Amino acid sequence: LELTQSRVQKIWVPVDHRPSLPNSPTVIVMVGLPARGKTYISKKLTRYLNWIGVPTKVFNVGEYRREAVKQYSSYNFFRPDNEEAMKVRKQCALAALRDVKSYLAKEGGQIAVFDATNTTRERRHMILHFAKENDFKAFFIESVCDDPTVVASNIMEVKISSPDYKDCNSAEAMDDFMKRISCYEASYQPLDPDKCDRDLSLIKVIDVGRRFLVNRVQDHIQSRIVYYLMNIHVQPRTIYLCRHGENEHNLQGRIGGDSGLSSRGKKFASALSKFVEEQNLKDLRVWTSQLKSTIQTAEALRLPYEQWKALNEIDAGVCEELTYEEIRDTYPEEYALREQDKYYYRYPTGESYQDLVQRLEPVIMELERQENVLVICHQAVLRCLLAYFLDKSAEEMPYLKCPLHTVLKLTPVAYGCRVESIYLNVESVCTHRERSNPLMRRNS
Amino acid sequence: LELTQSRVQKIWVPVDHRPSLPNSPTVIVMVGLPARGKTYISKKLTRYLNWIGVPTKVFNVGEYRREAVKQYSSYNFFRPDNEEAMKVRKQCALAALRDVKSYLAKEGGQIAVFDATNTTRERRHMILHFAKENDFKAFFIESVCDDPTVVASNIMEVKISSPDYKDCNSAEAMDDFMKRISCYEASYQPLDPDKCDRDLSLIKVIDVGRRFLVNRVQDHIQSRIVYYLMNIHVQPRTIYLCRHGENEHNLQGRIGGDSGLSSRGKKFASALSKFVEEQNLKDLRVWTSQLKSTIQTAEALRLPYEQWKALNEIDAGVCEELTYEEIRDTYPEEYALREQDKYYYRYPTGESYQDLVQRLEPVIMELERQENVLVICHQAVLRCLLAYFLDKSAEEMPYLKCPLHTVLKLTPVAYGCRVESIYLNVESVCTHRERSNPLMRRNS
Ligand SMILES: Nc1ncnc2c1ncn2[C@@H]1O[C@H](COP(=O)(O)OP(=O)(O)O)[C@@H](O)[C@H]1O
Ligand SMILES: Nc1ncnc2c1ncn2[C@@H]1O[C@H](COP(=O)(O)OP(=O)(O)O)[C@@H](O)[C@H]1O
Ligand SMILES: *SC[C@H](NC(=O)CC[C@H](N)C(=O)O)C(=O)NCC(=O)O
Ligand SMILES: *SC[C@H](NC(=O)CC[C@H](N)C(=O)O)C(=O)NCC(=O)O
Ligand SMILES: O=P(O)(O)OC[C@H]1O[C@](O)(CO)[C@@H](O)[C@@H]1O
Ligand SMILES: O=P(O)(O)OC[C@H]1O[C@](O)(CO)[C@@H](O)[C@@H]1O
Repeated sequence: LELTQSRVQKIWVPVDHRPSLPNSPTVIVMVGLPARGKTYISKKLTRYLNWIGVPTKVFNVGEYRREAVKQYSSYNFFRPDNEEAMKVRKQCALAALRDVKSYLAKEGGQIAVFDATNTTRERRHMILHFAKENDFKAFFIESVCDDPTVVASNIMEVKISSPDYKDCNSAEAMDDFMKRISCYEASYQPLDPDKCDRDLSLIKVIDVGRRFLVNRVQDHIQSRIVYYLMNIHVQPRTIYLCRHGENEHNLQGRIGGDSGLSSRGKKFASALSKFVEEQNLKDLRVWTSQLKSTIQTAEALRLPYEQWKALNEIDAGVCEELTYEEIRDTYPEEYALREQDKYYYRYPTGESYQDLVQRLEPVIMELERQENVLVICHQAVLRCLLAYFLDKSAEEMPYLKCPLHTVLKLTPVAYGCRVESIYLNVESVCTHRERSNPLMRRNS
Repeated sequence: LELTQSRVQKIWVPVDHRPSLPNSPTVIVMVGLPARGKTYISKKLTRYLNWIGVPTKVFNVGEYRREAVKQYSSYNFFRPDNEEAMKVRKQCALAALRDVKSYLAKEGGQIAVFDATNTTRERRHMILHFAKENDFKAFFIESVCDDPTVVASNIMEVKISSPDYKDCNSAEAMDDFMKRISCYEASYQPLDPDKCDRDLSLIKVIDVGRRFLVNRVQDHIQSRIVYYLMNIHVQPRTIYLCRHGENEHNLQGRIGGDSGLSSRGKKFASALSKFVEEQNLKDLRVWTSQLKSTIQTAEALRLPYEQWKALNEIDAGVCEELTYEEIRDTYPEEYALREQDKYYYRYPTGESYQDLVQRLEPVIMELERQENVLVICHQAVLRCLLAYFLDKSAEEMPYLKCPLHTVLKLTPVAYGCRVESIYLNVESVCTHRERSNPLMRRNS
């Protein structure tokens, strides 16, 4: 009824004249033998939830273990008859759960990913008890895969080169790790939604996503997690990101708008076409925004492309078509507010980087399902997408560097994405702007 | 490179100077005993896919059967020893599949929902053969539920009042239908993803959504279907929709903008508050847009609410803040184009109803997961949402009637939504505008 508009995020809020006074968090429990992609799922899911704004953190019991033990000697550390190490392993689990408690009850976290094997009913029972007693929801993710080819390949890809094997050649690293896995085999009790685990909320991922069993999804975040797990795959592939060729507003320093390519932006577009041909890709999808400059760039390729409105550049609202010099002059306060809080700032009647993230989510979801893809887009859009793939925070996203006429080439390696930059050697202007009391204290 | 902007949808396209020259469709196969919600899933999924723009149609073999037989006498028609009727039933299935073929190969349909029991391997095999031979993808949805309470309740809710029982009282309708179900029991072969159905793409829905088994999702549309099935529920509930109280742009005939409530819009807001209290709901969620007028309306309720940017009113781009009389005067061609194709039309630098649908999809998905919800929104937004619940086409959506100060109350009944209108007796202006050669032929 009486409301004021917040100056940064442009949100209407009730005017509070007295500010002097005055949906449980969730633990995701990983389950499975070693080298089943538990840690891979932990990190990727966490990169997703963070980028869409649900604060999430991975608690990797193995890293608590390395912290406490220092150098790994061999699989003998994991024998079920190793009384002292079984004890230390338990201690690492319980220290991880203490931090889980602190994260969720004290540091404003919403999702805690408890990444360990959790292969016995007894250990899962204790985790349930800890969640109940603290009022957290529990959701279980079990990865099941007995294909020896996938296990072998997982070991080569992430295990022989982990810190546990700093000292090792490949063949013996592999040999140690195989025996380490067989340590857990005799006591492993897979999740059983028919009998014993009927009242648990869970997903079983089977044969790398070929099949899934889902029991009792409870809420908003749980059903998204399941949809996300069902749409990612481990096939190797490549993602290319770039901006439209230089346009005429770029030549004028003007933001937003819908102008066409300059003669350089056009020369870039032919360079992009030769570059793509030289990559020699089997099938390649091409995506653009609905703005003219990205579409003119894609036409030079002579490949089919799809236009997405969700890839249009951030909307500057009343500042569209203006230069930054015009904005500082006409809207000095809006100018200063954007520089102090560039992620959360919304242009009047336009958008923030925060809004851009929400709108790009379906683009990200579909990119997960594709193989080879080239995305021709815009400066602020490209920073968002890059923040997702490279795991950058919200505070750094609006400052990521993404110059004109340069392709960022992303390849899946280990637990994330390697980025490689290829500048296509066509000049263009620079659109990157770096991050930028006296009277308001006494002795005025 | 050389492109033109389409006048209605504002899409850049290559200029074609010679227009004189020049991802398989999918059959969804329903599977299950009678009264397992197959038809319910068929219709609801189809209402969803159509509203998000994937042309879909239900082929209900039972309706082919009623067409061909005329009056139903009893469950004896469904006996496996009824040689002549087994023949006619088969004929209805094959006539349905012919129409499926015509819909998908000839009428531009993309998804065909084949709604029948399909309870034997032999019948499913023939459907596979028909899909293969025509190059369609096949995806199976099996509903499994042996809770006698749910079956009984499903029969009371949709079967005793179906056309098959026009002639009948409740007890005997129920009795006939129970025996009809037991006709199919002996030969029923549930989908078996372990052995026989390992290479099929399928979802098994178990105990009304308590549990799911998912085998080999293949593509974009299949993974959305699964996510949609996992998020709807049959618990009874109520959805309320209305607009912000009247605002000052409403008093001026002006479109878009961010103005506050008039004194009437405020009187409506207290009326809404008393109305909500009189409904006596257990928990009620309240959603608004981020525009001031909806938020001022929600404050009068003194209940917690959530603001969604996706509920903001359609964006009129360069025409924001203008009256319709100013738009006709300054942009006569844009005015005329919008009147001739109101769904697909996009305001320059703004949106169409088509864009509004894409942006509201997450709102619809989340409404599916809720129980009691009140959505305070805007004229064009409210028509979109109402088109989804009431199954209206794209061509009618922009003309649906949704006056100020009136709540639309939606309740789940049978296979859809009943709508009830409650006007809260506060005057307001009217914002509804109805749908509106000579020189371009010779004898000029
Ligand atoms: N669902 C899955 N099943 C089996 N392997 C997977 C799965 N998802 C990812 N991977 C592979 O798992 C490997 C990483 O294993 P890691 O996450 O370190 O396993 P863990 O934590 O279970 O010991 C990567 O090679 C990745 O490709
Ligand atoms: N997954 C499900 N399992 C069981 N019943 C359901 C399911 N989904 C909806 N229903 C109920 O099914 C009833 C409608 O049955 P109907 O679709 O006519 O069944 P069928 O087509 O299998 O004969 C409705 O009462 C609805 O609430
Ligand atoms: S199902 C709960 C568990 N009980 C059993 O394992 C009995 C055998 C299985 N239930 C079965 O065959 O059905 C349980 O709590 N086990 C404790 C453990 O640590 O193994
Ligand atoms: S699995 C393919 C089917 N063969 C069988 O049913 C053999 C028995 C089961 N496979 C089993 O117990 O594993 C099949 O095609 N059956 C044809 C039918 O119409 O029943
Ligand atoms: O967030 P920033 O750095 O202002 O960059 C986004 C701007 O960059 C541009 O893409 C090019 O200058 C403008 O169209 C857009 O407003
Ligand atoms: O699609 P239509 O009928 O022009 O209605 C949408 C318009 O209605 C209003 O909500 C109220 O007039 C405007 O804010 C908006 O532009």
